[PDB]
Amino acid sequence: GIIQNRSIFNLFANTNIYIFFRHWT
Amino acid sequence: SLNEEVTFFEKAKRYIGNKHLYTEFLKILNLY
Amino acid sequence: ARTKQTARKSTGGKAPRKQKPHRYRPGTVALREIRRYQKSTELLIRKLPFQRLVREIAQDFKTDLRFQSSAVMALQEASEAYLVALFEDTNLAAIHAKRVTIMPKDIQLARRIRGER
Amino acid sequence: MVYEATPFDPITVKPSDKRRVAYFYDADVGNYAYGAGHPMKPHRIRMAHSLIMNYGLYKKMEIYRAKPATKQEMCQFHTDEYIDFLSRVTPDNLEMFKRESVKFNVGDDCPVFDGLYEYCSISGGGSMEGAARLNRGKCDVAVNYAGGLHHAKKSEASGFCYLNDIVLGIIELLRYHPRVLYIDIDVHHGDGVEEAFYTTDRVMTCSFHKYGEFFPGTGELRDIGVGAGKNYAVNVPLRDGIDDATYRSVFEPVIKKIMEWYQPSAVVLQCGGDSLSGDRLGCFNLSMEGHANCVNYVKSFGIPMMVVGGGGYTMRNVARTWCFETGLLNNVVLDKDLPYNEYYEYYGPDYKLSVRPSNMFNVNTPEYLDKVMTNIFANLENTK
Amino acid sequence: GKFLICYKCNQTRLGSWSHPENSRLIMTCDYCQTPWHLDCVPRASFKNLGSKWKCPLHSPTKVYKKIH
Amino acid sequence: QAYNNKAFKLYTIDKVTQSLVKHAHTLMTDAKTAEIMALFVKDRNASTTSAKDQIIYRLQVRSHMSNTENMFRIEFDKRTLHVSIQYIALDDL
Amino acid sequence: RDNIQGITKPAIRRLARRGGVKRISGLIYEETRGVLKVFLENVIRDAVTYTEHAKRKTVTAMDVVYALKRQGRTLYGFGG
Ligand SMILES: [Zn+2]
Ligand SMILES: [Zn+2]
Ligand SMILES: [Zn+2]
Repeated sequence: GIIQNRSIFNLFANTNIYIFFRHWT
Repeated sequence: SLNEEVTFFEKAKRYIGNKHLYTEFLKILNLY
Repeated sequence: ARTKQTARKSTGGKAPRKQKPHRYRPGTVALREIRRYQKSTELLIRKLPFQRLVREIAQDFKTDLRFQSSAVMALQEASEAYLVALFEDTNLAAIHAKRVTIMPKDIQLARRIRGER
Repeated sequence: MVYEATPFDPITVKPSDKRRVAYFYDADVGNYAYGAGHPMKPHRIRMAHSLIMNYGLYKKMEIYRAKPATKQEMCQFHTDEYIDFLSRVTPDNLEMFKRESVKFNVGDDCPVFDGLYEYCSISGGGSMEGAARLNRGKCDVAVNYAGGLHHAKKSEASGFCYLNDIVLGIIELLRYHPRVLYIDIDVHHGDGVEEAFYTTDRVMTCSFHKYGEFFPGTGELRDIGVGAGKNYAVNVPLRDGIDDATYRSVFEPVIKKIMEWYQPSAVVLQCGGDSLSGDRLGCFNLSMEGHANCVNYVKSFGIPMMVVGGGGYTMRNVARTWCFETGLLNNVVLDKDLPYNEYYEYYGPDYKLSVRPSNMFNVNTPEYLDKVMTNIFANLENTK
Repeated sequence: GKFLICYKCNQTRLGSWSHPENSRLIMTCDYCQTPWHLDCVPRASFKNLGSKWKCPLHSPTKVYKKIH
Repeated sequence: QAYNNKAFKLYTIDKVTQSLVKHAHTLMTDAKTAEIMALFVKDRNASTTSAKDQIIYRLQVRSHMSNTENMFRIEFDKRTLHVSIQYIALDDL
Repeated sequence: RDNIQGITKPAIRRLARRGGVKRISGLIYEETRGVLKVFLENVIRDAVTYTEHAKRKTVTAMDVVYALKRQGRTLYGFGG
């Protein structure tokens, strides 16, 4: 189940990085 | 056929949710 | 036949148009709060109402008159000082006539004898 | 699956739909004023007309001064006592009529100015002569901005309206036409016209109005007429801030379905300028293109029509949109550069023909208008 | 502190303040407090004054029936 | 005047950029917050990862902060730069 | 105008309470407000007259205590 040359990248975050990213968007 | 006929009322009660809305639903079915 | 108009409306429906608990005796709390407003030092007229008073009352003498913030505070203080002296004089002219309650007639005499009526 | 979200296409005239246009204007209409603090101004009529003359639109149309209506021509719809009160009341003898002031709703929100009877006579005469010229075939489009009083009723004055001239015009149209369709794009509901023709199938009254807690309160979707007039009174309730694309995607399917279902012989179009953005009392977000697209779309059907101007309480915007609508009826699009008129100082700061929409929320959701147009289309199935 | 779920659509369309046109207006019944969207029951006003607004789920206090 | 009131959302550009700046400042200078971004750095820089790496990265992010906090799965796809954000607050516990 | 009733009935009681008064008639308040305004227009007429003397268009606490000085009463901590 190895996913080589991946294209979908996941960022797991708390409220701080989420609110920072929401302000960026 | 029979099972849906006997199971219609309490599955309707489950779909209604709030007991006040089911009370008014039974009031509607009584007024009919 | 005398008649008068009060509706003051030529047409009706103007809105629909397109255009056990303790109780201290009567008098008991008052002396407790005589002392509260006497040991205290704040100014007893609310600043926003009094500020608005000085603005609305000064406009007729001169148009567009601005007041320094400290200027109205000097007025606030001077007026409270003026009224507490007049009210001591009131209490004195009231206790004169075998009374505890004051009545305006007390303070028209208090002003008349001080020479501003 | 009835409402479709479509962007507002640019207004294009049809060169194969040339219409003889009759213009009804009495130079006096403007010299009347409701009051000092009043929003309704008949002065908007003559600055609209000054834009017609200075655009050179009088060379493509005939200007008429309609004969003012007498007392008993007004009584074709209204009662004798209401017209008798209207023709006799002045601001001087207002105390002599106190019972009639509250009886006929005249004195507050419909004030007594001393040119009231003459203003109503000009409006009613303009509407009736436009309908008469449509009847005899002397013109294909009759333009009369002097009227539009769609709120007036049989024995009352409401909504700054005293003489319901639109009912008189539809009455004059009914003597020669079997089916007359009345379209009201005024932001208020055409309660007087709909109430007048509620029980008849000869007149279909369609109203595109804001329906909230707004004047006149009538205009629920369930109001479809009673008796023989059932499903012959279409009410389209709208929310605040409807823009040009939304209003077009509501107006064009409904009017198209009425056209191919009711099949009228004459059309009366109430062009209320209070549907425009920035109105004093209106709450819509229509630009002048959005207001005039209704007039251009109803012009495409070829039915002999009577363009009658109604509301509009900011004079500049209603004058500009009436000038653009009038120019559209001559199969021309007026350039967005105003000519020099005597009221040029109103149209600042750009002094152009355009009425700019506000950036306020179009709260008319597609689901709500889809349900509204679905029930309207379902009610229209019985009008064949 | 929970979300007022509309009865018919079983959703609350709160919107996002970047697409406020995605927010559907919601009102509550004045009797049983059942929240309804402004589009699920066909309504354009919010019923701010006048009579209390009644949601469609309540049994009528007055009905007319045909004799036939 | 330039945009015919269609640029009203740009009236507070200074305040929103200031708030973004403040959020970045408390983003690096908070305990149990900067190591989450360090784990994001290790996940993004080291490509060719299987699923099991993704779950252990998820619980390793979870173990950094409190048990009552909210997680967010901000998915990015190189093709199309499409950022899907998912709410898994107290869901993987 | 609107602010003359802004001098409220408890405030007048507070002035009276600071003044040692136990019982107060109901008719005290409005004519006491009148006595307050006659005093205010007098003092501010003097203060503003001092203000347009100075080629000025604001009155100052200095001008207030100056008017008070003319009227006879002096206030401290407000300049002067
Ligand atoms: Zn209107
Ligand atoms: Zn819903
Ligand atoms: Zn309810």
